[PDB]
Formats: sequence, C-alpha cells, structure tokens
Amino acid sequence: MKIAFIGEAVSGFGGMETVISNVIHTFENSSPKINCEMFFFCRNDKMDKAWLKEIKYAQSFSNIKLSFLRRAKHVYNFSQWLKETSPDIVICIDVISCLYANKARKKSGKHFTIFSWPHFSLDHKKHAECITYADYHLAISSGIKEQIMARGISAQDISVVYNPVSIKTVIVPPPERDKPAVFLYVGRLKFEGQKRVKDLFDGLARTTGEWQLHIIGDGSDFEKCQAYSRELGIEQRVIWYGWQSAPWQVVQQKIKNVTALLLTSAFEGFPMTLLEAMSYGIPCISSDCMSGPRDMIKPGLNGELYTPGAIDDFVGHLNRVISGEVKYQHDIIPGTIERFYDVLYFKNFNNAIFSKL
Repeated sequence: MKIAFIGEAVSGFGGMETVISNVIHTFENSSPKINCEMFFFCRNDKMDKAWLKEIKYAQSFSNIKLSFLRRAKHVYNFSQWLKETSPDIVICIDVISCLYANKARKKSGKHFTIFSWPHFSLDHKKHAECITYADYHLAISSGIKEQIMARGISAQDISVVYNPVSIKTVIVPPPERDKPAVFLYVGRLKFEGQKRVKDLFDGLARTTGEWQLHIIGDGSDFEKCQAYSRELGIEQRVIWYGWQSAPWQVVQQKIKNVTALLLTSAFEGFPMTLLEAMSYGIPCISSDCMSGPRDMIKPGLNGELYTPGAIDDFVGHLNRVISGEVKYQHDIIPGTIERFYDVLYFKNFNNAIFSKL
C-alpha cells in the first residue's frame, strides 16, 4: 500500500508538520515499508524543507491572481502526479486539498480512498464546505467531528484520532504546603482576539488566596498585557519569560513546582500545550472552546473546563485549586491522556485508515 499526504504549503516550523513527519516515519517502518509521499500546493517556495528530510515530496506551483485558474492548475498537476505515482490512499492535511484530491481523482482515472485530516476548526478557517469532497474523515478533536457532521457527513465515516504527545519520565509536582499557588501560561500573547490573556488576568485578579503567574511567550500585545497587569495591581505576582525555545525546560529548571496551567482562548486549532502539561502531570484549567480541551480535560481529575465567557466559573475553579477544596494528583495525571501517547495514537490512526477499506 502507498499513502499520499497532501496540503497547501506551510511555514515548515509548526507542530502540524512535526506530527505529519512523525506519522510518516512510523508508517514507512510498520511493515518492511508502507511507503509515504507528500504533494504541496504552493504560491511560492518559502516553506522550509528541514522537516521533509527523509520524506519524498513533489510540489504544484501557481501564483496566478485569479483563484479559479490557480485551482485548475493545482488539480491538473495533482492529476499528473497521481498518474505517475498511483497511491492507494490520499490524506488531505487541509480542507481545500480534499477538493483537489477529489477533482484530480476524476481527472486522472486513478482509484484511491480520500481521507480528510484537518488541523484547525472548520468554522475558523476558509473553505470548510470542501471537507465534503473526502470519502472518510480523521478528526483531531470531537469539535472537528461535530463540524464535519454538521455538513451532512455520517458519524460512521469520521474517526476521532486526536493528536500525539510523548510519554514523560518526570512529574512537575505542586508547590509545597503553605507556599503560594503557582500558575503557568505557555503560548503567544494576545490581549483579546484568540488568546484572551485579558480574561486570564481578570480571573486571577478576582481569586482568593496567594498566587504567582509564570508567563512563557511573547507577541505584539506584550506591552498591553503588562499595562493591564499594572492596572489590575497584580504586576508583582506575574513573572514574564518572553519567548522560550524549550518552555518545559524552563518549567523544570526555573519554576520547579506548578499548581496548574491556564488557557483562556476564544478558540484553538489544537491545544498541544495542554497535552504537554498533562504529560508532565500538571493539571489544566481551560475555556471549553472549539477545540478540544474537552477531549483532554476530565473535570475533577486532571483539571477543569469553563463555558466560554464564564469568568465567574473560571474564578471558582481557580479558588478551589488554590484552597485544596479540589486536589489534582500530579502522579496519576499522565495516565489520564493514555489515548494521546505516541504508540497508542498511531495504532488508533492506522485503525481509522485501514478499517474504512
């Protein structure tokens, strides 16, 4: 069997890329080999090729300003590629690519199964309706599955495959008895928009008990965030690390003890940071946003979810963790994300693919 992984050109530095490469490496090492190639739809050659080290790939280039012509070109090139290569399976890492795959199948006269495998909420990205051009669907979240179903797709044609994270051999413990609560934020800083650091700040200012917040990340809104903190009179409780290549090394070496990681986003493509935290035994308090903190967080066991906008609920969650009214056992939290760990994840993924054939 041969699998083609196809998509629009990406930066080459994202988590998605990493997951893809990992999957391909796992596949081409399953049997003697299963054989994986990639095909990219590009307006330029800006994509970094580092992540495509041991990956066989081809590219379709079109910078025609009329989208219709561009898409026509893309479909043509991918048909040609199909004719050349003859894949058994085509997996589309974005929604437009499903369209391309379907048209190209018709054009090329080649027989293969098309799987969707989007890495972002359909409702927060362009070309959502193109999802319907795939035969079957690989959903990284329940929210994505829901979105897919809303466009008329049967639940039986969608497998929730989640996303992978590495097993860790260290636990980040909570602060010792009668030490202040230690909260962690890891990600790009946006005051409002997607990330709503403003919400984080407001909830922490409303909490009862002694706490400290460690912020790993930066962005244009850094200054604004700082200002807001000052306004709220919480500036002395916030520690800023800026951008960090290895946030978890910082956490281990500098912070050492963590009560919870907090995420207050309006929406998320996939909150890998939460997963990472849980793999180190850190409980997570997150907005129940699209998508899917609700796939990772088990309320009362490895953290909490609050309804979008429900800052009172968030505050309540914070207060209970600070007081110990609710206790999360760091030593068992890594076991609560069993289905996300590399090997099991890949098993599930493979099953989702070959179960539909």
